[PDB]
Amino acid sequence: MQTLSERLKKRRIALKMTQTELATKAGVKQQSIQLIEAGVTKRPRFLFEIAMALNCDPVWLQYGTKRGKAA
Repeated sequence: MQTLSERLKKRRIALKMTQTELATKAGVKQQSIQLIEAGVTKRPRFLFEIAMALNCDPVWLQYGTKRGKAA
């Protein structure tokens, strides 16, 4: 899926979670996250917040790739 909208959406499906739920946990509004999912907000400020809230990686929900913690 790769892109901001697609990859974020995928995980929200995989977790049986709704945007308001994600927004609340992430400390933001639903409309804020919809802007990513709708394909408008290609760089969110609250990106980190969404990531941990949705139990995934910033760079992944963004571009399709997960931070190589393992060197």
